[PDB]
Amino acid sequence: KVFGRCELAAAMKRHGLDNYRGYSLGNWVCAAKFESNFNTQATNRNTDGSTDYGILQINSRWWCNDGRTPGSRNLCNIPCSALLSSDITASVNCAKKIVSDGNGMNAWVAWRNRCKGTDVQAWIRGCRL
Ligand SMILES: CC(=O)N[C@@H]1[C@@H](O)[C@H](O[C@@H]2O[C@H](CO)[C@@H](O[C@@H]3O[C@H](CO)[C@@H](O)[C@H](O)[C@H]3NC(C)=O)[C@H](O)[C@H]2NC(C)=O)[C@@H](CO)O[C@H]1O
Ligand SMILES: [Cl-]
Ligand SMILES: [Cl-]
Ligand code: NA
Repeated sequence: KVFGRCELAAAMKRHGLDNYRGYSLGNWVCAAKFESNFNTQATNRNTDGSTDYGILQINSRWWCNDGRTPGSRNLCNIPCSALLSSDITASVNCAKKIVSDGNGMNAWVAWRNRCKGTDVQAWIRGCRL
C-alpha cells in the first residue's frame, strides 16, 4: 500500500507514535517519506548483505529475520516479510523498540540527514487528527 500523507499521520497517531520518546508525529511522517516514499512494500539491499524492509526501512542485520542475513539478530522477533503488510502495526511496534535503544531517531539515516533540525510540523499540516 502507498499511504497518503495525512492517512499515514492518522494511522501512526492511532498506534501511539505521537510524542513517543519525545518525537512529535511530524518526525515519524518525515522519516517515512524519505525512507520509503510512504510505500509499505519498499525493500533495499545494503552492502553488508542485509536488507531494509517496509515503510520505515527496518534493517535485517538487527531487527527481523529474512533467512539470508547470516550472523544477524532478530531483536523484534518477527519475519521481515511482516514489515511489508498494508497494516503498519508490526512496523510501528518494532520502531518503538528501535527508537528506545539508545540513539533515538538517529537510527534512521534519512531522518538524520533530511528531517532533523527542520520544521517537521509541516508534514502534518492540514490533517484531521
Ligand atoms: C531503522 C534501522 O533498522 N536502522 C539501522 C540501525 O539500527 C543500525 O544502527 C545500529 O543499531 C544497533 C541496535 O540499535 C546499535 O547498537 C546499540 O547501540 C546503542 C548505543 O551505542 C547501545 O546502547 C545498545 O546496547 C546497542 N544494542 C545492541 C543489540 O548492540 C548500533 O550502535 C547501531 N550502529 C550504528 C553505526 O549506528 C544501522 C547500522 O547497522 O543500520 C540501520 O539501518
Ligand atoms: Cl510534529
Ligand atoms: Cl532521544
Ligand atoms: Na536478522
